[PDB]
Order: sequence, then C-alpha cells, then structure tokens
Amino acid sequence: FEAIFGTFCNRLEWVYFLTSGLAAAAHAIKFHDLNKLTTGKMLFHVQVP
Amino acid sequence: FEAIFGTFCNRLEWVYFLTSGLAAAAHAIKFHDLNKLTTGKMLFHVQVP
Repeated sequence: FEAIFGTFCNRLEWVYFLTSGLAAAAHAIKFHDLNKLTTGKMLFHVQVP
Repeated sequence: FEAIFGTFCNRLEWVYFLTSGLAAAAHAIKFHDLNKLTTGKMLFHVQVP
C-alpha cells in the first residue's frame, strides 16, 4: 500500500489598518460622498508679533 | 608455581534511543506493517495573502 499522512492548509494572520502603529500618523474619517467632492482645503490666518 | 590472581569480566553500559537528546529531533512511532508499504507522503495546501 501507499500511506498518506495528515494534510495541512495554511492559516492566515488578520491585520487591520487601525491595529498597526503606522495608523498613529493617520487620522482616518469615513466620508460617504468622497467621490462627489473635488478637493478639500484649509485656510490658516497668521499674524506676526 | 605460576600463580593466577583475579580475573575480570567486561561489564558494559546499556544505551537507548529515547535516552539520547538527539531524539528530540525525532518523533518516535512504531508501525509493524511498514515492510508492506512503498513510500508515504504529505500533501500541503498553501495560499498567499
């Protein structure tokens, strides 16, 4: 006869974007209408003592 | 007379495969029907994340 021993399937790790410490640089915020917008912007007033 | 003093037998220590620390690499198993089989095999399935 020709015996066959136990088969194995590879198991996967479950990473997430918030789990990583690289996310600390990120400040993600979902926005469902994101395709509709053109570009965001911010204005910064400054005056010099 | 040509005197003959004591005589000494050759005592010998006994070894075992389980006593060796090399057995830690081994996975000991017995299988009495081994003479019948040709070759075993192990199939492994793997997928890449």
